[PDB]
Amino acid sequence: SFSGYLKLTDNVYIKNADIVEEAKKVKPTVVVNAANVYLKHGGGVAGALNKATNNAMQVESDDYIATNGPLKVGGSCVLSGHNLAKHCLHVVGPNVNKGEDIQLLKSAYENFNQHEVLLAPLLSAGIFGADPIHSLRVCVDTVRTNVYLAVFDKNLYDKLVSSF
Ligand SMILES: CCC(=O)Nc1nc(C)cs1
Repeated sequence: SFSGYLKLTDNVYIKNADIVEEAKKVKPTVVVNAANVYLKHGGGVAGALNKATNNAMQVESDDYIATNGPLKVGGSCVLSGHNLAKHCLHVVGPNVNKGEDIQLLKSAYENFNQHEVLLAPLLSAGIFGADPIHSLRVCVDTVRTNVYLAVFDKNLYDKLVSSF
């Protein structure tokens, strides 16, 4: 199963790890992608997960968008996990760098509650511009299912743990 995770709460765990490497190692039932509303997996976690699937995630995502239109900020969709997981839950957290409402971060985390266990990144953190400390607090106060958080940045991981 998941290994080397520090327990933060009854249901939230955290590890300093690259989510792609965690997914290849564990092959979880659900890997969360930090998606945008268009499912254009260019950078950050999205670009890295898509690259690990050899672009299969992007082709599937483009077919989903062509059929259904874009997601909402705070929304999600379940697609294939390809070689990384059974499923990929593409969750859209607000992108603060685009002036998207930070209160939608709680809505984005609520999508995790539809799944018993997930491997996930901190939503809206990194290139999305939100404060990762705030993202972890919203995560622990919103998610009731088992979430295994993979934080890529070591210095960020230490700050998140020491300030929790
Ligand atoms: C290039 C690989 C990469 O960006 N990996 C990332 N893992 C996380 C958890 C965020 S970004």
